[PDB]
Amino acid sequence: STDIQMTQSPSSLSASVGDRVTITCQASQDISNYLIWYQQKPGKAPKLLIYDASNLETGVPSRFSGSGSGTDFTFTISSLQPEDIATYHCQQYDNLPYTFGQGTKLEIK
Amino acid sequence: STDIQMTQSPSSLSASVGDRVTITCQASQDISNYLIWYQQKPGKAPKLLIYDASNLETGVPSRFSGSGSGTDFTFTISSLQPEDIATYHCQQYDNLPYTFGQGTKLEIK
Repeated sequence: STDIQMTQSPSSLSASVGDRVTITCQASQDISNYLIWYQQKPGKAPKLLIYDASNLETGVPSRFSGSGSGTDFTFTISSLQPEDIATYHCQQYDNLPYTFGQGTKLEIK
Repeated sequence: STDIQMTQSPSSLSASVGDRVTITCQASQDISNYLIWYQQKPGKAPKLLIYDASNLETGVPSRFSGSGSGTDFTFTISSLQPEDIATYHCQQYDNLPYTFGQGTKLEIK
């Protein structure tokens, strides 16, 4: 089996506080619902926000959400807050090696 | 929270080309061999180097190795090369949510 490639878009974006942020990831092969979205700030552990493509982890604000199943996935922050400024990554865990998208770095306009 | 906590050390280190580099990761509970080591450069997909604690992926040079089981793990670069400058993370995949160490940023000296 060839490694699963995750194509994540955009690589960077700028938006204003309150804005709706939309990030997509496409898997090169069908990974069912086995996708995680992580938030990563500089020098900190990547923090799991969503697992099983659409399930929110404990204590993660509900403005973070995921959808999709198979190959085409979408992550949304429905209102961007200052504390959400970070790089976000998708990761598939259908099959080792677990592989990541290239990341989307957010900044405030 | 019953999340598994990974304690990775050091948080940064400087070393010279050719030097041995040693990074450790402790899990808060027994995760058997379910530990991955990733290499991450700015603005790139984190790249899986070692899985099942000690197994290398394709194209990973022989200077990289991992060892350990249960709760204590070690990642070693036997002879640092320039292309090895990056932040390295451990990740347990025994149980969701998958959790990461705090990262080790490796610089030149």
